[PDB]
Amino acid sequence: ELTVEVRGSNGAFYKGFIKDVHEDSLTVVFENNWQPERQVPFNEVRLPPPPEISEGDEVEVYSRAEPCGWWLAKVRMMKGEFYVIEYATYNEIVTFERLRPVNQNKTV
Repeated sequence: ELTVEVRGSNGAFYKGFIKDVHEDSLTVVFENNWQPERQVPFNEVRLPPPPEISEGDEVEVYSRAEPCGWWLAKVRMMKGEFYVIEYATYNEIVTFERLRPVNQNKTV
C-alpha cells in the first residue's frame, strides 16, 4: 500500500497507492477512486515528497476543473493570508494549505 502519485491524462498528479506490481505496469488504487485502479505504466508514477515557501517561486497547487489533484503553479504575489498564483495559464487566490514546493521526486 506504498503511497504514490500518478500523472493523469490531465497532466496533473493524483495521490494513490501501489496495490500490485507487474512486468510493464503497476496497479494502483486512488483517493476516492480506489475502486477502479487502473493498471499503470512505470513512468507515469512518482513518489510523494517527504517532510521554504515564498513569492515568485514555482510551486504545485491542489485543485480541480473530477477528483482533486496537484497542479504546477507560480506565486506571482502573496499578501496577508492569501497568495496570487498562475497555472494553459489561469489565475487564482489560494492559501498556504492549498500549496507546496514542487515535488521534484522522479517517475519510476
